[PDB]
Amino acid sequence: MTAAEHGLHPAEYPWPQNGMLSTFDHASLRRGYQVYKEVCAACHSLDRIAWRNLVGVTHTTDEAKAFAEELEYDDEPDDEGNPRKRPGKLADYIPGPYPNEQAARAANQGALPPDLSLIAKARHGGADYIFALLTGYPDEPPAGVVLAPGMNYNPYFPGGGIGMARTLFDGVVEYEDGTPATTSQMAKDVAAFLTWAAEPEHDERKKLGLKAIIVISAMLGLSVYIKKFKWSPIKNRKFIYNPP
Amino acid sequence: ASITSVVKTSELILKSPLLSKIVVPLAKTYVKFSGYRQLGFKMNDLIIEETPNMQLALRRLPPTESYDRVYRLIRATQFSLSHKLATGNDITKPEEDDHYLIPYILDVEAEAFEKDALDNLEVV
Amino acid sequence: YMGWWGHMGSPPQKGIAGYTISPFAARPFAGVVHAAIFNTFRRTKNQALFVILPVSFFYYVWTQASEKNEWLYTKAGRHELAKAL
Amino acid sequence: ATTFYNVFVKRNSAFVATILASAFVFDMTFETAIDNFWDRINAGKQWKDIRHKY
Amino acid sequence: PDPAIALHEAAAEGPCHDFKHHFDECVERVTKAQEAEDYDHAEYKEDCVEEFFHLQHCINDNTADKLFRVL
Amino acid sequence: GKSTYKIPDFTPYLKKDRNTDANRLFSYFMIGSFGMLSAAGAKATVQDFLSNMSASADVLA
Amino acid sequence: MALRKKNSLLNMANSYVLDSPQPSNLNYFWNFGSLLALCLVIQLATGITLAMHYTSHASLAFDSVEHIMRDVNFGWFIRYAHANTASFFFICIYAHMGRNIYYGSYKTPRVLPWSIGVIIFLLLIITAFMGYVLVFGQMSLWGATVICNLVSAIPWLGEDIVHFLWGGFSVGNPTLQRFFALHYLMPFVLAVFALLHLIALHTAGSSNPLGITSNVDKLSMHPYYSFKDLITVFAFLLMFTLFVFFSPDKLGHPDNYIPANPMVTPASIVPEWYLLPFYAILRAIPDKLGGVIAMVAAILILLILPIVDRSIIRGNAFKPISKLLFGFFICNFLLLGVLGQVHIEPPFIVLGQICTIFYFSYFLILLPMVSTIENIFFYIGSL
Amino acid sequence: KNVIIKWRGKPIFIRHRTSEEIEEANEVNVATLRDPQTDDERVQKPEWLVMIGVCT
Ligand code: HEC
Ligand code: HEM
Ligand code: HEM
Ligand SMILES: CCCCCCCCCCCCO[C@@H]1O[C@H](CO)[C@@H](O[C@H]2O[C@H](CO)[C@@H](O)[C@H](O)[C@H]2O)[C@H](O)[C@H]1O
Ligand SMILES: CCCCCCCCCCCCO[C@@H]1O[C@H](CO)[C@@H](O[C@H]2O[C@H](CO)[C@@H](O)[C@H](O)[C@H]2O)[C@H](O)[C@H]1O
Repeated sequence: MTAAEHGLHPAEYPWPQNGMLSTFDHASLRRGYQVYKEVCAACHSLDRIAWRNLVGVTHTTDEAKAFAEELEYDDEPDDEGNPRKRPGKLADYIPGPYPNEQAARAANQGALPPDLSLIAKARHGGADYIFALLTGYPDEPPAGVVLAPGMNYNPYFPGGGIGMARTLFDGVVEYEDGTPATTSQMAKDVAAFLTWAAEPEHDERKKLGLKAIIVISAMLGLSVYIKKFKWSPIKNRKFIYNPP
Repeated sequence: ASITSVVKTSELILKSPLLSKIVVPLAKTYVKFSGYRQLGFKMNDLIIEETPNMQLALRRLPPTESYDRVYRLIRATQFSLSHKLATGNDITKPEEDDHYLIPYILDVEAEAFEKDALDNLEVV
Repeated sequence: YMGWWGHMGSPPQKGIAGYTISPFAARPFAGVVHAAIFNTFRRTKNQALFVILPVSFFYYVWTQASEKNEWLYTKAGRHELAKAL
Repeated sequence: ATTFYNVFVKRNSAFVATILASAFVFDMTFETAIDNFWDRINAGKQWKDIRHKY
Repeated sequence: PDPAIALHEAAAEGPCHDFKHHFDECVERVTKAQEAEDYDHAEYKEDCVEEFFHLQHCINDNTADKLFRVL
Repeated sequence: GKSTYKIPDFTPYLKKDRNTDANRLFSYFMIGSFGMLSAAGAKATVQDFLSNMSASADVLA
Repeated sequence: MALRKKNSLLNMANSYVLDSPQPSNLNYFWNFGSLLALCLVIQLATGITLAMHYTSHASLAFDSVEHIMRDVNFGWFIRYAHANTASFFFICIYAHMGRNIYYGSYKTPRVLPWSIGVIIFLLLIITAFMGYVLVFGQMSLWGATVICNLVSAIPWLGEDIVHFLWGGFSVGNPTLQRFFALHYLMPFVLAVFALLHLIALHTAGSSNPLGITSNVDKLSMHPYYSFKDLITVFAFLLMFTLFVFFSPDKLGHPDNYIPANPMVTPASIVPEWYLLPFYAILRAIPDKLGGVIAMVAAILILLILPIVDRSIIRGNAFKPISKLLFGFFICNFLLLGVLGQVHIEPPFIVLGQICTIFYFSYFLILLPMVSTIENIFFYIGSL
Repeated sequence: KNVIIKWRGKPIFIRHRTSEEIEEANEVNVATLRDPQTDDERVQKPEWLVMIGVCT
C-alpha cells in the first residue's frame, strides 16, 4: 500500500501517563472533559461513560450531580402509561447528540462521527493519533490531492480525506483553571481525557502491577536459591568406577 | 533405519576409492563436531535402544562391556545435568571409540530379517 | 520400556560407587561466578553458529523483501509495480 | 540461633504459624509503603492532589 | 498563540530544510502541470503527498518533545 | 580411581559450619521468606480475583 | 506400605507428580509442559469467571465485555489475563513442540503421546479461534466470516456445511451463541487429551536431552522437578505481569474495539498472530481447496515425523547438520508468520510460496536425506 | 437512482436504470472486459440492476 493509504504515523509525544510508574495528570483530564463537552460533544457521543465515572477522577460528587441534574432522561411511564421525563442521576450515561445513526449522518454530510469512549484503544497510535489528527490539518492540501465533496485533508487519516473538519482553534474554550487554550493545549487535554475514557483502570492497574512486579521478582530470586539448594546433592555427585 | 542398512551402505562407500576419498574425511570432521566424545560416550552408546531388536542385542553384550556401558551412560548424564564436558581420561579418544555393539545388533537383525523372508517363501 | 523403582529396566549395575553431600553441608552457589562467566561463554560460543546463520539469513531475506515492497509503492516504483502486477 | 530455631522453626506447626503471621504483617506494611511511594512519584497529578480546588 | 506554529516553522527552516525544499519543488511542478491544458485527460497525475509525508515526519521528530514541554 | 574408601574431594563445596543451628536457620529463612511471599501473593490474588463476584459498580449505583 | 502407594487414588497422583521417575538431566526446555498446565489452569479460572459476566447474545456481547472492563471489580484484570494468557499458551506450545522436534521426542517409543499431542494442538487452535469471535468486535466478525468460508471449499456440500455452522446465511447471533457454548466446552476436551498424552508417555517415561535411556539414573519428580518448575513459573508470571499490567493491548488488534459491522470491511483481515504461519501457507496455494488442504496438511504432516526421521540416534544434540536444518526450519516458520500479516503484494507473494515449499520439504525431502547421511557419517567417522 | 438494501449483511445495490443507461451498458464489446458478460446475462429485467454492492 501507498503511505497515503496507510496514513502518516503520528509522533511519539511524551504523555504524563507514559512511564511504568506514571498516572494520568488529573488536571489535564478535567480540562479535556471541558473540551469534550464544549467542542466534541456537538457531534460525538461518549456513551460508555456515566456521570458517576467522573467522580473522584475529574470532578467532585456535587459537580457531577449538577451536570446530571441539568439534563432530562426518560422515566418509567406514569400511571396512565403515558411517557414522562426525569432529571439525570449519577447512574445515568452521558447522553449523545443524535437519536440514531441516520440523524448523525444527516448532520455530517453522510459521515458518521464515532462514539469516542473507546477511540483511544480502537486506533493505532492511541493518544498520539488523536493529538496528531486534531492538530494535523494543513491550511492547504498538498498539491495534486483531489478531495471528495465534504472531505478535508488530514495526512494522519488513512487515505487523507476525512469527513471531520478542523475544530480546535486558539480560544474556542476558556479553561476554568486559567490555562491558555491554544490548539495544541486543547488537543493534548482532550487526547488525555479520551485515553482515560478508554481505559479508566489505568492508574490502579499500573500501581497493582508495581506491587506484583516486586513480589514476583523477590519470589523469583528465592526460587532460584531454593532450587539450587535442593539440587546441590545431585549437581555435586561424584563417582568412582572399578570395572568388575 | 536399521543398523544393517547403515552398515551395508557404508561398506559400499568404503569400497569405492573415489567415494571413500571424499566421504571418509567428511565423516571424521562430522564426528569431531558432533562432540559426543566430549561427554565420554562411544558412538554406539547413542543408538536408540527402545526396540525389541536392540534390547536383545544389549542382553547379549558380555557382562564387562555391559557394565562399562552403564558407567558411560551414568557419567554422561552427570556431565549433561552439570553442564560440564569431560576432561582428561573421561574424553573418548578416537582409538577407544570401538563398535562394541554393532556385531550383536547385526546378528539379531540378520535373524529377524531372515525370518521375515522365510515367512514369505513360496514352494516352487 | 520403563519399569518402576527397584525394577527400572537398567542393565545390571556393578562397580560404580556414588558419593554426595547434604544440601545443608554444601554451598549451593559455590563457583557461581566462574560458571556465570566462563561456563556460559563456552556453552554459548559452541552453539552460536546454529543460531546466527539461520537468523541472519532470514533477517536479510525479510529486509530485502520489505524494502522492495516499500519502494514499489512509491512514485519512483510506479513502473516496476505495474510490471510486477 | 538455637533458641530461634527451637521456637519458630523446629515444629512445622510453629513454622507455618510464623510464616502466616509474617505474611499478614508484610501484606499490611507493603500496602502502606507502596501507597506512599506511588503518591510521591505521581505528586500533583492525582485527584487527591487537585481535589482541594473544588 | 499556538507554540506549535513557531516550533514547526523553525524546524522546517532548520533541520528539515532538505525535505522542505523537496516539497516546495514538488508543489511547483504539480501546480504548473495542472496549469497546462489536457491535464484532465492525462494518465498519471502526480501529487506531493510523498514529499509532504517526508517533511512532516521530519518536523515531528524535531518538535514533538519540545512542544509537549511547553504545555 | 580404585579405592572406594577414599571419598572424592568435596572441599570446594563443603561448609565448615554445617552442623550449626545458624547454618540450618539461614536456609529455613529463605524457605520461610518464599513461603511468606507465596502466602501474601496467594491472599492478594484470591481476594482481588474473587471480588469480581461482589456487586459491580453499575449494580451498586 | 506408605499410604501414597497403597491407596489407589493417592497412588495415581503419586505416580505422576511425586514418585514419578524422571531423567536426572532434563534441561529448562522440559519446563514448558508444566507452563502449559499453568496456562490451562489460568484460562479455566479466568474463562469461567468471564462466563459469569459475559452475554453471548449478539446485541449484548460486545457491551458485556465493556461492562467487564468498566464495572466488574477486577474485571479488567480477568479479561486481560484471559486474552494475554491465550498468547502465552501458544508461545509455550510452540516451545514445547519445538523441544519435541529437536530432541526426537516423536520417535519410538513415544509415537503415541506425540500423535495425541498433534490433536491437542488442533483443539487449542479451534478453542482460541472461537474465543476470539466472542468479543464481537470488527476482527471477531470478519475473522469468523473468512475462516468459516474456507469450509465452502469442501466439494459438493461445502456451502451447506457453512450455513449449518453459522446457523443462518452469515455470521450473526446464532453463530455467536454456538461459539460461546463450544468455546466453554473445548478446554475440557483439551484437558482430557492433555491427560491422555501424559498417560501414553508414562509407559516410556520422559526422554532427555542426550537421547539415551535414563533407566540407568532416575530422580523423583518431587522435590527436584517441582522446585525447578517454580523457577519458570515465576519467570512466566513476570512476563504475564508486564503484559497484563503495563501493556495489556500490545498483542491485540485495535479494530477489535470497534463493534462488529457487517457493512464496513476492515482494511486487513488477519488471524491472531499465532495462526499467522498457517494463513501464509494457505495464501501460497492459488486454488481455494488446494489452500485449505495445504493449511491442514501443514499441521497433520507432524504425524509423519516418526517415519521420515531415519536416524539411528534420537534427537539433535550430537547431530550438527540436523541442528542447522532445524534452525532454518524454525526461522522459516517465523518468516511464514510474518508473511501471514503482510498485504498480498509483490514481492511477498512469491516469497510466501518459496517459504511454503521449504516448510513441506523439511518433512518430505530434507529430514529423510540428512538423517540418512548422518547415519553413515556416524558409522564411518567412528570406524 | 440507486438503492442499498441489506441482505445477509451484504449491501444490495438496486438501480432504476433509464432507457439511455441500458443503451450505454449494451454498447461495450464483451471482448474487452476482465469479466466478459452482457447486461442481459446480469439482469433479468433491463430496468432493474440488482447487484451485491461489495467491490470485487
Ligand atoms: C461538527 C462535527 C465534528 C466535531 C465538532 C468533531 N468531530 Fe470528530 N468526527 C466527525 C466526523 C463526521 C467524523 C468521521 C470522519 C470520517 O470518518 O470521515 C469524525 C471522526 C473523529 C475521529 C476518528 C477518525 C478516525 O480515525 O476514524 C476522532 C478521534 C474524532 N473525530 C475526535 C474528535 C475530537 C477529539 C473532537 C473535538 C475536540 C472532534 N472530533 C470534533 C465530526 C466532528
Ligand atoms: C485453552 C483455554 C482457552 C483459550 C486458549 C481461550 C482463548 C480465548 C480467547 C483468545 C478469547 C478472546 C479474548 C479477548 O480478546 O477478549 C477468549 C474469550 C473468552 N473466553 Fe476463552 N479461552 C479458553 C478457555 C476458556 C474457558 C474454559 C472459558 C469458560 C467459559 C472461556 C470463556 C471465555 C469468554 C466468556 C470469553 C469472551 C470474553 C472476553 O473476550 O474476554 N474461555 N478466550
Ligand atoms: C495443553 C497442552 C499441553 C500440555 C499441558 C502438555 C503437558 C506436557 C507435560 C507436562 C509433559 C511432561 C513434561 C515435559 O516434557 O515438558 C509433556 C510431554 C510431552 N508432550 Fe506435551 N502438553 C501439551 C501439548 C502437547 C502438544 C501439542 C504436543 C505435541 C505436538 C505434546 C507432545 C508431548 C510429548 C511428545 C511429550 C514427551 C516429551 C518428552 O518428555 O520427551 N504436548 N507434555
Ligand atoms: C477462602 C478465602 C476466604 C474468602 C475470600 C474473600 C473474598 C472477597 C474478600 C474481599 C474482596 C474485596 O475486599 C476488598 O478488596 C479490594 C481489593 O481486591 C480492596 O480495595 C483496595 O484495592 C483496590 C485495588 O487493589 C482499590 O480499587 C481500592 O480503592 C482499595 O481500597 C478493599 O480494600 C477490600 O475491602
Ligand atoms: C498429573 C496430575 C496428577 C493426577 C494423576 C494423573 C491422573 C492419571 C492417573 C491414572 C492413569 C493410571 O496411571 C497409572 O497408575 C499406576 C499406579 O497409579 C502407575 O503404575 C506405576 O506406579 C506403581 C506405584 O507407584 C507401580 O505399581 C507400577 O509398577 C508403576 O508402573 C502407572 O505407571 C500409571 O500409568
